[PDB]
Amino acid sequence: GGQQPVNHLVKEIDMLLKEYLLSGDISEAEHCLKELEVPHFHHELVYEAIVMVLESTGESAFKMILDLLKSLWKSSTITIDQMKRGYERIYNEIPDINLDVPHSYSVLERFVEECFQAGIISKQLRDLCPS
Amino acid sequence: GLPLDERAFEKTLTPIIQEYFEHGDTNEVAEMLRDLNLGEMKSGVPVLAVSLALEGKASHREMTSKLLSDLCGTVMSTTDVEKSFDKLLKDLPELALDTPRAPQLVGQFIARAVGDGILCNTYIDSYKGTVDCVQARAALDKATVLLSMSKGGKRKDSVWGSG
Repeated sequence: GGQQPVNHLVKEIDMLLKEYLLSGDISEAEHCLKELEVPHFHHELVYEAIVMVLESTGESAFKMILDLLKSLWKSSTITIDQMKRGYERIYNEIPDINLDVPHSYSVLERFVEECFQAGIISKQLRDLCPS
Repeated sequence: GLPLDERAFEKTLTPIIQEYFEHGDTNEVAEMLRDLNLGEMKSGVPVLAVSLALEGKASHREMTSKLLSDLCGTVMSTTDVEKSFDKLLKDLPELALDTPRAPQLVGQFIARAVGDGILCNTYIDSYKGTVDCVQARAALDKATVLLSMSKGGKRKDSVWGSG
């Protein structure tokens, strides 16, 4: 006697991407990430956003995607620990996505290069990047 | 059409909708609707149910679409729902002032209606730039934004039983 349990993962992480994709608004995503009580779980979007640029063709992604994380980091929304694990998972997915001959090395390097320059992650993470 | 005695209708529907969100009785609403007997003012009901749900928690919103689907075919024609959305969109500019998240929710209501089949799909196309209101436009944007999401996971939303 009651209602169905609350859903999780589905209709949750996807929302973040969709909102930024069609609409393209910082605050819209801001309030949504702030909606979640788990800050440690903030690493999921971090990873996903990184995957998008690698699977999406167009400068539109790279321009708005990096801006998304940087915007979150503006008010201390994403934690270094979370961002760390987000990138670490990427370095692992690289060989699986590229599957021999990683031509996306240009994107990979520049992306991490910009992130480091932005001052959001130290050299330790950059060292994990195939430089 | 123009609704006669707008406030008198709102005040009367206040408790009706309130009591609905408690245990979710879609039959209660219809039963009472036939009692009132409305024509063009009939679109008011689905609108108010939506407006109140904006103030309440998100859980109460997802339950609103249930009422719509139940009402349509029983006491509301598919064509009537369309008019209700227009009426709602016009009201949007007002509620958007108090609740900044209001328009974002509105988009979900539209997306769900089309997804289930209680609202025309080309409704968004009909409003494809033919809108001078940015508040109403954002609601139309999110409609596709969200429609693109559960379009694949439509049969995986309800599979948890613990109530």
